[PDB]
Amino acid sequence: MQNITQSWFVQGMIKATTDAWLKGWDERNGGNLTLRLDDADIAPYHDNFHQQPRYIPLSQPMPLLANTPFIVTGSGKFFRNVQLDPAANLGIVKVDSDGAGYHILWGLTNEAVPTSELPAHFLSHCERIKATNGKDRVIMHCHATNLIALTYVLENDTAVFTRQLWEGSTECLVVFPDGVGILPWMVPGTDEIGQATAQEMQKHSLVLWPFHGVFGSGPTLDETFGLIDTAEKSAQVLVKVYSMGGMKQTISREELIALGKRFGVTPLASALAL
Amino acid sequence: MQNITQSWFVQGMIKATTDAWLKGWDERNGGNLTLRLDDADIAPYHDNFHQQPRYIPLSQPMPLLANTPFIVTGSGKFFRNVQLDPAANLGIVKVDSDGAGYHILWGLTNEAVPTSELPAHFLSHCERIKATNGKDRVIMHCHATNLIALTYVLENDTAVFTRQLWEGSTECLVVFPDGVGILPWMVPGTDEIGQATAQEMQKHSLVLWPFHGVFGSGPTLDETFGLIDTAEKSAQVLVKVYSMGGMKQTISREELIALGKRFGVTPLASALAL
Amino acid sequence: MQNITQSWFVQGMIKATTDAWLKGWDERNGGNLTLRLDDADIAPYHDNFHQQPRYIPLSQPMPLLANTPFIVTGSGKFFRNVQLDPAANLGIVKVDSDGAGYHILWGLTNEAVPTSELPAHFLSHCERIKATNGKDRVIMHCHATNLIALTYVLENDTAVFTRQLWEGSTECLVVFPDGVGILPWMVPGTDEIGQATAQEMQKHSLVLWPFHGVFGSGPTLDETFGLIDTAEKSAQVLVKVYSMGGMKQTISREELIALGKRFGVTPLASALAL
Amino acid sequence: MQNITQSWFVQGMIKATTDAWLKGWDERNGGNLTLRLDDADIAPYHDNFHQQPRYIPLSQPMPLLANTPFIVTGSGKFFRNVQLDPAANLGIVKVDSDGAGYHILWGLTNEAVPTSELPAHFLSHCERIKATNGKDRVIMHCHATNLIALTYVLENDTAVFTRQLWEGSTECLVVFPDGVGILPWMVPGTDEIGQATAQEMQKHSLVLWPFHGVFGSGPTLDETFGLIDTAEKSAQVLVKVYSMGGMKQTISREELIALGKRFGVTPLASALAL
Amino acid sequence: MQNITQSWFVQGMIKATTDAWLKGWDERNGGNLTLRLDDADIAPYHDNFHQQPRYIPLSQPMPLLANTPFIVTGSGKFFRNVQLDPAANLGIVKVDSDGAGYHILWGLTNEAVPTSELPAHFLSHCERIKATNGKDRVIMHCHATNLIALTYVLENDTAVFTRQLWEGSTECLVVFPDGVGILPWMVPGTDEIGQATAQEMQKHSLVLWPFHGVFGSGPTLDETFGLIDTAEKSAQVLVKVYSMGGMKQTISREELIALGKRFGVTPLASALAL
Amino acid sequence: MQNITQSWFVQGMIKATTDAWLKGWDERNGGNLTLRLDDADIAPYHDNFHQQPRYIPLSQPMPLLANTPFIVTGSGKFFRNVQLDPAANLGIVKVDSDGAGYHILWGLTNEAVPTSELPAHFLSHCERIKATNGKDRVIMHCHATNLIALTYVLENDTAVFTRQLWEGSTECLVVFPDGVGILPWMVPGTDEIGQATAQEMQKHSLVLWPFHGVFGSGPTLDETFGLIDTAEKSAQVLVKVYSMGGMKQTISREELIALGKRFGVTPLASALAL
Amino acid sequence: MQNITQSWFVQGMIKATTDAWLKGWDERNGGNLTLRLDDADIAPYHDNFHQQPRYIPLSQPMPLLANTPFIVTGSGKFFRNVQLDPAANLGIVKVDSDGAGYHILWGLTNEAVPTSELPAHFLSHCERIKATNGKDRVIMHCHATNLIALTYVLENDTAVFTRQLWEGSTECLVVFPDGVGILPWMVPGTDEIGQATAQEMQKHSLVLWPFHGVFGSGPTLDETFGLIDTAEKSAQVLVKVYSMGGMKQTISREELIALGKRFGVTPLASALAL
Ligand SMILES: [Zn+2]
Ligand SMILES: [Zn+2]
Ligand SMILES: [Zn+2]
Ligand SMILES: [Zn+2]
Ligand SMILES: [Zn+2]
Ligand SMILES: [Zn+2]
Ligand SMILES: [Zn+2]
Repeated sequence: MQNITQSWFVQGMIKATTDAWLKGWDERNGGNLTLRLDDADIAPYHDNFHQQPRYIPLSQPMPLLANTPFIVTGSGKFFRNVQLDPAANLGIVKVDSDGAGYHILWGLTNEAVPTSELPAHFLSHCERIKATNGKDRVIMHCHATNLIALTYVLENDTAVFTRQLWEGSTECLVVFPDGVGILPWMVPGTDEIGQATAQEMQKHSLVLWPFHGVFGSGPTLDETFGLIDTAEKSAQVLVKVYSMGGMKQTISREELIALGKRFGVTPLASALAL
Repeated sequence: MQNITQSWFVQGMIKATTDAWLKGWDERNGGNLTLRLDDADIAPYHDNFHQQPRYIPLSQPMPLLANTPFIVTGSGKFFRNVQLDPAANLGIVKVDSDGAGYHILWGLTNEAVPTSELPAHFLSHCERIKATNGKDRVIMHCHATNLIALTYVLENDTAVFTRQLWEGSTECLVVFPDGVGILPWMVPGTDEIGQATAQEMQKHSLVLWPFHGVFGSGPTLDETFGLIDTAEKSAQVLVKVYSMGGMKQTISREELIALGKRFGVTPLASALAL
Repeated sequence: MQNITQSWFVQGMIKATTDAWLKGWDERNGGNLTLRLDDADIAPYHDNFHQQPRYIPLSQPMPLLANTPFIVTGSGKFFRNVQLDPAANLGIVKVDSDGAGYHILWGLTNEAVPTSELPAHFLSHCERIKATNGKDRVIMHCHATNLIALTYVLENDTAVFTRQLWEGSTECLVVFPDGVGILPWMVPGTDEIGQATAQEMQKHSLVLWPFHGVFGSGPTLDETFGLIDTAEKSAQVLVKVYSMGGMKQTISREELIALGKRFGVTPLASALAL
Repeated sequence: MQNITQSWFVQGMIKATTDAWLKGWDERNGGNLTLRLDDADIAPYHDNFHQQPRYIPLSQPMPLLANTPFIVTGSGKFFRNVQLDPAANLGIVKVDSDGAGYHILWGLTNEAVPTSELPAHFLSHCERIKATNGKDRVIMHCHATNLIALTYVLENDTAVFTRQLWEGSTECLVVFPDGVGILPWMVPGTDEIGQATAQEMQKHSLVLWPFHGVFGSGPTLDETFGLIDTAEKSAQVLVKVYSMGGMKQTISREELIALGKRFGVTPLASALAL
Repeated sequence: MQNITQSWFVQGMIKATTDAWLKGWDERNGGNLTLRLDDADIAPYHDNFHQQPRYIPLSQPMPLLANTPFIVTGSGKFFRNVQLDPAANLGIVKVDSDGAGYHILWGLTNEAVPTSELPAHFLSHCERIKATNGKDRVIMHCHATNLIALTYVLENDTAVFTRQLWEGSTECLVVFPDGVGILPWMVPGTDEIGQATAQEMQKHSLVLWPFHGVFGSGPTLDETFGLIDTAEKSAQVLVKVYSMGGMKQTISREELIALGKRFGVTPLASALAL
Repeated sequence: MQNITQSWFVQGMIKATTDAWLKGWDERNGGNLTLRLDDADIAPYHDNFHQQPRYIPLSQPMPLLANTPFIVTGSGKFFRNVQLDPAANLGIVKVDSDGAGYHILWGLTNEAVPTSELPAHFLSHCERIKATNGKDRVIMHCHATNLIALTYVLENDTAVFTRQLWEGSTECLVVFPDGVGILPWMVPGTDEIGQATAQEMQKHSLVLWPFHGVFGSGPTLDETFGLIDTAEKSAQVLVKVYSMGGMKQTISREELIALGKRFGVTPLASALAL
Repeated sequence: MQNITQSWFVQGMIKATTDAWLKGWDERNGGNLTLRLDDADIAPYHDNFHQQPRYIPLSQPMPLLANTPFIVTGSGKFFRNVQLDPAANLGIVKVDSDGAGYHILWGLTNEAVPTSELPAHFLSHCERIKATNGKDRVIMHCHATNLIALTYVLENDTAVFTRQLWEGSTECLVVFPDGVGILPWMVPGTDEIGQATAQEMQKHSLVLWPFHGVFGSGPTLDETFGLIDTAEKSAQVLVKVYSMGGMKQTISREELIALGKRFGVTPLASALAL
């Protein structure tokens, strides 16, 4: 049989983490990625299942995710190395029948464990499932450079940050009409930041962690990567503009509204009101 | 027979979209590319023609383009993926005998359609054919980073933008002596922005869409990519200069005139007058 | 999504047909391969399913195969080209709910059809399913050189051919204890040769077609390829031995029996009696 | 850290099994290879050591091999697949402190076990260590085609087989002056054939198994592969000669003696006496 | 035998220098890298040892490093070329029994010598061994762009530089809790700058050379590269922020303290006091 | 025979032009490169010499270059494409016996001609030969981004530009102690700019063309590329520092002097006096 | 500089030895190849010359070869490994000014020495130079399978062997009109067999060593390989024909004569007379 490393989901994880590494968004072990799978995706690959799946309890019960398999990045692992040794840096985990924990079916060799931002990932998957009737399947986190830089210079407010990002590239309204939610800075890797993130995920597909990075949700690896890339392109434009002295003209409220109408999208009200 | 994916035109499309992706000009589905072909180019490749070519009406009749085949990028498709799966992201279309619509001869698999900027593309091909006696064959659109940034900070005026870009790199006058036309911001993906672009294309080979990106036209994929790259290199230089406090010296009107004379080119008058 | 061409089953078909081409067993369009799949194998790959699956009736109803998907080689297609263009040379077909025909879900581009030995394949799958309680999943046919040559020189009889092949390599008894069935020469590509082959498949995993080639059955692509390779290695040895004047010593009946006992296998009685 | 698959010994195992596969010596799971290592060779690679090394008792105690690590091919595994998935087909085992068994430190995934010819391998390593003062480190077994064919046609006697192989290529006396030992046919995969092989290994570096294949020993993977290749090239020549009616002239006893003298080698007496 | 160029340590040196080249941190011969090895790492590779190891005296005796082998970059060699010709750009050196000098066992072909920053490297290895009980094995130096830029604009003081870098990316405190030491500018390539660097290395794992670059220490190539990458990512953020007019909000003292507590790290006191 | 495209000089031209393309220094046809060869370099490659070498007169006689072969980039050719089709983008030219013109021995297919900056190249080769006693062999021109940006913001004066570049990276004094000469802006592609450049080349190895790019000279492709890369790295640092408000501390005159003394280099006096 | 391993002559040696390995002509260390070079071929590559060239005396003085460089295969080295590690298996040697010995300028690492058939090689180069006015530059030896087999079955006589090889493929007369000389069997690796071979080389370009192999001479690596390949193809045909009972029809004397006339070649008289 073909090895699981050649599967669509390991190859896709390799693509997204390598692309994110080339972008300069994932120095060291910065970032983490988790993709929800089906039983069908992994069925062909039993030859690669560890004989004695390691069992690890979840920070807190998550019954909506019972029996759900996922492919995740490991704690302390480098995006840069996922293409070099997938099994060492990725893992396939399956949540048990009552949502209390998960088994490591494959990967995470040498006693590696899932990303320390697992709470944030699983709590958000769980909310994005409710918000999109199961259409979303990916949670991606990275240290998007210009988005981080802007958190030191713009008001850390959902409405003002959303409007600025919308202005920084025409497509932004269309790509993220629900805008981007901003949390206050929090200690990372906890249930609290996980919870706050999951909470923001009910209303937005993008969430910013000041002085830290971004979190995105989407139906596929490409759209989630694309979603973050759009927001970061916009941020990149803004960083150049602010470095040139600021906007002397920009996309206006009237134009944002025309844009939402032509693309059949309803823009986040707080950000449009500005 | 060799598969149409190995053809000169699919390979060329792969090169230009991949190069544009590496430049950071085409996040997500940003940008779109269309290349006019001949019957001879696709003659060898009938084995790859779909049995039942899907027929799609053109936004508006375009008789000057009757019976003309093109290779195009798909709507919502990522430049980053063209190299991975050409058929899923590109398509060969042929305009019918009376310019009313086109048939999808190849690609655009899974019910994909041509770029939503098709109007802008076809309308501009149509004008560039008239302006150049058929020499131009490509229309490329991308989210050129520095060019976008400059639309928030320079006067969105054809003459002032052209002069600034000419000053930002000696070769610019030579590469785009007709300068670059700027439109007002418009809702993208419409016949209106298409028309306005095509209109600008009668006088310029480069057209800017504020807060959005650029459009270029040329005889080949390489020259069109080159044309945009030149303009964006200039913009990149300008962004660094404005970030350093502004031009303390620059290419002068006298110099731009000497330059036009040595290269047998007649510089756009409004821009030279400044 | 990853393209179906990167799937385990297309990659496996590529491996087996390329390996068989390198062996010199598949000149021109010689040979054909068919692999039974599950719904799970193809579930991830709907993006690659033709919109209007072509429907083709089965030579004769086969209700035991209802709703079963398979990946097959095309009629007139070259094993050598499967690695170059999988979609042109392979196809994924699914038998309809009542076994009357099948839909072409993917591949077989340019109006190609499944192998003209489809009857032989499907009738044999059907018998091997009954004989092995669904463990067998592959039917492979190739023009194994030395096996063909021996059909002009040895008695075309199941018992004598089985015993000779068993003698030509120690492992043979262990690999094919049920021996190899020989048909009389028949016109290929018919229901009759299909039927005769399927009939032989109830008692053997290997069937020879004099002056033509071999047919093998097994749980996986590798074991079926390996099964044929073993039989052909043996044949290769025999062709050298007969070219040297014949066996001056060989594996005896007593030794074949000891061999069957150590490997817990019960050798075909007719061949052991010789 | 670099993955153990990139190590010198896994790469070497890949090379030798792949080369042997291309030679047509290893159909299916035919052949098996074992290479003795040092602690230093595997020291860098602890990250790849299974957490809970599976323990498997040796057929019989082998104290001379205590604490010795080896890389081996797996039982039922194909030489053809070693390059595709090293861990699935190879394994690193270490003999325990009192030679009673071994631990599987790496590989042999999916519950695979070492080759079923392990007895023959370990017993022979053990004798070749005594015969060469530890210089030999490899034991290779393969289904060398012409060598097999010749066992059906030449007298299965050490002296006559050795002399014929020495005559079949000038270098043979030089490469294997101790000649090649022939056993009677035996049931494979037992302690008995293991013992008999190991016994022959005290006097020869090559041992033939009639109707089966060859076993070779040497200091390195290359020399052992080379040793077998030499013997098989000779056999190939002999097969062509016997197919042409037999030797009409050949290397004479006098010549073989001159040859042994020029290369400072003392030819096996029984074979030279013929 | 496999060539030493395919070893774990040459491959790792290739990866780190190539990655640093792609980052734009090592123009020309900028940067130098040295990795401490064991006897076991190089034992397998004697076939590649020069016959007459060149002997070169150390700037000053270093008995703590006696008999220790290392792989180092050469003086005037380009990181960009390490992947193209490892032996021309790298070397394996072994310090003699009394720390007075070293032998060049491999590489540094065409009379090349170790990096001219060898003092700084060896003195620092020597101090990092004491400070970490031998856990550190790498010293890496590169011209990290943003880190260099910041030395012209921030107070060249350990405490203020450390606090600014900690603020520029949440993970920084966790990755380098001991902070980064800054030296006064010094003439490079001397014992004095080496000494000063080694001295800073007793308290920090990162050391900055104003108007020059950075030096890092760690247990492996990946962590040391990761360590520098983290510091440089933070600097990159700061350069964008200072280019936008400065921090309007940032990570506060209280937050840095909460962060150190959740990750069980004790932050450098001088930098936390600011 | 091996094709000239695999020669050291074509491969080296491919490397330098590809590297410069990845740096973003050579949009479109920006830049040009010329490398002096010997008769020995091209002797093995006569099979690839055009039968009827095209003859082209030199702008002005250059007897010091008589009978000297060179490999050059073509006029209007893209650095990006050199790796894709060397013969279409490069050419081997040999100056005739009296320096009046040259023959195109290889490449420049489809009627291409050497770079339109040929005057500047040949005139500079000619001066660098005199200034270095034939050690220099390369002249490289590129649109180095930050170096261009700085020409709009710093005083276009040899002394002040040299001192600023020296301050922007410690190594700069050591790499280019003769500093960088700046010309006034001139119409490119003429004998006049060629002459002025050649003139500046008597005293410097780096020459800047305001609002245009840089020209470098060196003994090999790697050192010339490295020389420009150093200068451009320094400019990149300066652009970040000026974007942050300017130098608050920098390398002082005293330190530059200590630096020149330790490296046995005599710094350009006008720049040190500032 | 590009490493000598990428040179035309190392690449050509890799090609020929790899091709010969794939042909099955060079088991173990069977065969050896030597190619005459010029000073110009190696001039670019001094960076790769060993500092202390090993000096080795020639078996006997050869003043006609004074100051001549050659690339040779090493003693005991495998053709299979030349592609994997050229320096370990090949060497560049230069004969000293008075033909007494040679220096090893490059390769033959780990104390390897030139092929033990060096006498045969150099003596033959020396004669082929005289016989062809320096046009021949290569001497190749290999264990061509069918040519070896035929030496046990055909009369070992120049005339009869030549005529049989001429009959076995129409082109043979044209490719080797001077026929192939056969020596009596001799102990290999001596001056005597070298001398005898060199002697045969005055009249033929192909020489056979019974029960051993062939030696060929030619102007280039490709023609020498081609020359042997032709002879071996013919032998391969003969071995099949003799295995089928012998020639029932063949190329007649009259036809050989017509053939020599149409190709302006004068066939060896002894072989035509048969
Ligand atoms: Zn993070
Ligand atoms: Zn757009
Ligand atoms: Zn058939
Ligand atoms: Zn066996
Ligand atoms: Zn440095
Ligand atoms: Zn230029
Ligand atoms: Zn030989």
